[PDB]
Amino acid sequence: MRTRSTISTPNGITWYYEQEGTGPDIVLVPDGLGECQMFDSSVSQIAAQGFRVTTFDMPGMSRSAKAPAETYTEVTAQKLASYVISILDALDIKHATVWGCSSGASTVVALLLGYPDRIRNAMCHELPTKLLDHLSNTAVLEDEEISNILANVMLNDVSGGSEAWQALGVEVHARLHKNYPVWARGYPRTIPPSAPVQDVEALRGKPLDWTVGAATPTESFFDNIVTATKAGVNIGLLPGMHFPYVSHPDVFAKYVVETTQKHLWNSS
Amino acid sequence: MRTRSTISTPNGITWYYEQEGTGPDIVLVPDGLGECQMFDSSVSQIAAQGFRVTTFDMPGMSRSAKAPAETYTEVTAQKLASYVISILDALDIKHATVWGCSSGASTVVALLLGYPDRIRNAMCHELPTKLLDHLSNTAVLEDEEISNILANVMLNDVSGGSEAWQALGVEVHARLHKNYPVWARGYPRTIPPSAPVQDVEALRGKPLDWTVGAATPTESFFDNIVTATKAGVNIGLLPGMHFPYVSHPDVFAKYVVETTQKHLWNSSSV
Repeated sequence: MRTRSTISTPNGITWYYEQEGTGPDIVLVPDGLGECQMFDSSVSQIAAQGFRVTTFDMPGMSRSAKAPAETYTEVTAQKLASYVISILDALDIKHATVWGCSSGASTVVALLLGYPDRIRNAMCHELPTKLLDHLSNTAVLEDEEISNILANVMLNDVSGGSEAWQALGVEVHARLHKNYPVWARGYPRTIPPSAPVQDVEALRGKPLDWTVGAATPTESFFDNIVTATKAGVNIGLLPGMHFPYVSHPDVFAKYVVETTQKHLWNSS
Repeated sequence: MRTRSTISTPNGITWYYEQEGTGPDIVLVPDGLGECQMFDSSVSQIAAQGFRVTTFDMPGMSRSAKAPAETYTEVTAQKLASYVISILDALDIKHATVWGCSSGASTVVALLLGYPDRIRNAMCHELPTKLLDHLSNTAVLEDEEISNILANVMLNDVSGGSEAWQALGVEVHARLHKNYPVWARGYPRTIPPSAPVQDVEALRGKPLDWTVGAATPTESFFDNIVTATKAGVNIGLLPGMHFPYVSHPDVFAKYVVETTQKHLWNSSSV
């Protein structure tokens, strides 16, 4: 029932993607780690409510690794947005709703502002705007030391539930193990400055629904709550921390459906 | 060089209070637990920058226990504000800056809106606006079960650093042990509805500086960040969670001084 296949784009990226259902399009953009297997559970639930749910591994990560070095080094929100537009052009998704978290959250807002004709609405979760120095300093280390440090960080520190995180399996953690060094060198230094939330007036009136993890420390995404409230954007909380889709997949899947149905109603 | 003494007010409360330094007045209002010994470290540091730092145990708690039942049962922000005004009238503090956290945060905002002539500026930290059911259900239990449950809650859940919290000592935790049942019955059910942050336009333009704990979960005081940003009030972070003055006393003491110095500068009259 679910499609699992590859597709190549003019920019040089051979994407691994998954697709299920028919109806209005919902695109699940992953985090910096770039693993679409985290969405697996919720993809079938969301697609069963009359939607075509698309998702894919991000360039250079896991199954979408066959790409140029440009696509996973010195990565920005605007670069990732252009790469997402390319796969949507390849699969012929002309109008879509977009979910995004971490670097994916920066990407979906860049998609909405940059390509308003193509985005119905966007759902950003925990968009990073600050340069964390302890994440930048890992880039210079050896590959196995980065993977051991960052795998422990995701487990204990930001998963929002270790048990759920573990339950992804050995094959997923094996793919994440290879991604941590690629992410560390490309993402954390260059992503937070490229956040498109500097201009507050650009965000006002846009079909945007912002969320933050309920169990996350307040300092981590305090700026999202301030920026969203100034722009008049809907800001809310989701259970867990950084990966609602992994920790609370049913509550995540319900939020994606209810938000998309609300914006489909407003189109008149 | 620090005064430690007691004083009585017309409303029936015999206050335990502490005072140090000379200069513009800064009043450190405690939390619902009502213990001013938590401020001990920072009081000397804040007073040394040219300020008269005042603080006191709240009615019915710790050393200010001698009071009527009205003052520690069905407690609201507006009641606590009137009790704070009474001790400031007793000590002859006509103009002051006020710090407040928890129920104290609700009190200082009630002080600012209710008595604008008396308050230079207010500093609220983690003002509760929601009714937490797990805190309300402790009120009905026996006194020893409340104290054992709530002392564990403060240590692990909201202290923001166990080592610092524990280091307050046996005498302070002995006074907190007696306060937990008095707090449980009086505060958590009646305090959050009495928050004066319901009217957003009342807060606009006021000399108010709001803070939230950095390590605190986002859901706990998400409403504070939303309400403050709508009102155009300065909203920021302090390290730790609920008790910055206990966990990070140097960073707390610096924030109280820098904020008070900023509002003293703004008093520039033609």
